[PDB]
Amino acid sequence: MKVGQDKVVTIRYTLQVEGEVLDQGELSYLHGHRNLIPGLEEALEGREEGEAFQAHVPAEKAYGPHDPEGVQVVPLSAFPEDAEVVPGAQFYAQDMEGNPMPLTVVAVEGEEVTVDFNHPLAGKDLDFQVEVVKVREATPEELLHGHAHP
Amino acid sequence: FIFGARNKVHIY
Ligand SMILES: [Cl-]
Ligand SMILES: [Cl-]
Ligand code: NA
Repeated sequence: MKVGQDKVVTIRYTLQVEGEVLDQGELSYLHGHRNLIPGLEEALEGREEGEAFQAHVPAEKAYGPHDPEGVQVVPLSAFPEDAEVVPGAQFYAQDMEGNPMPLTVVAVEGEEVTVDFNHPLAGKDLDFQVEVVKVREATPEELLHGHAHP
Repeated sequence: FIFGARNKVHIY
């Protein structure tokens, strides 16, 4: 059976970004319901059960481009005093209205900290090695929920 | 944000 709309597909995968492995594992998903990033589902569309392949997914079809407006300067005094504020450090944050805005520290210059509110994979292309383990039809309940059962 | 980040973010 081929991967297509409304099929429940099991894959094994490895994810690399710029030659470094970030994740690997096995999962099942209902295809065609935005359950995985769009470029990965595009790469899976039409594959036969058993097929192994490579997929280079551009940033636009993964976590999106890097928005320059996500890079902002905040005061050092805003950070918790017991924290290490150094390049690469990640922190949970919110705006004044309580909207989540997690950040990564880019640089510290005196009492000014440059941070980045973009997702860490924004602007990055993703490289996948994938094996299609199994393809089957969805149950009516899976179709109703739009997700493969756990 | 343009000029407002320095006043408008709480960090936890
Ligand atoms: Cl995904
Ligand atoms: Cl800075
Ligand atoms: Na799914």
